[PDB]
Amino acid sequence: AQYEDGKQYTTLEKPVAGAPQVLEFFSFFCPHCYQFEEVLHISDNVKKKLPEGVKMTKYHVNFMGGDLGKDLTQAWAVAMALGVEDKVTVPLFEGVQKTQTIRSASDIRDVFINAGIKGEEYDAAWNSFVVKSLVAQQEKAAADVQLRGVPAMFVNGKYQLNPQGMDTSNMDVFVQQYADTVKYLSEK
Repeated sequence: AQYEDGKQYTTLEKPVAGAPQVLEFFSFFCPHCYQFEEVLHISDNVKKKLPEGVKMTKYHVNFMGGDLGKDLTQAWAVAMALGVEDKVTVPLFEGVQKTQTIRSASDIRDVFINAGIKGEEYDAAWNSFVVKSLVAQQEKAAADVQLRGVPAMFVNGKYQLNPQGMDTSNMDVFVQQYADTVKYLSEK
């Protein structure tokens, strides 16, 4: 077939029931994740080819970057709670991987302040139980699928994208293959 298990995707031998339709995991410490956001814009190109009524979820993981890794997962929960993902994603990536200006929870916080989230609003969210459950959700979702590497995308809790098995001579062609694969898996 043109789309083969083991080639553009793999199948979870333990499917996850009730999983989000399209579920992406990343880390601000993850070098390919940086590429996926800044250069390839994977999330955006997938969403452009996804059907109607299919929701997109993106979660941070703890297993890279020790204590700061966990701070970032909590910060990502704040971003989701306040709906400011699109305002903080790039500066967080660049602060961790490019400029090396993110070394502490306070430095993460600076990114939100500079993006225009008010200090009181960030701190309140940071300490909120709404954010605590959002952190729990991120951890559970990763735990549900044995996650030990990022970037990772899962479709309907059944299929895991396998970018290794796609052409990468051309960045644009790679992205369309990835996106077209998500859409194929989505219509499975």
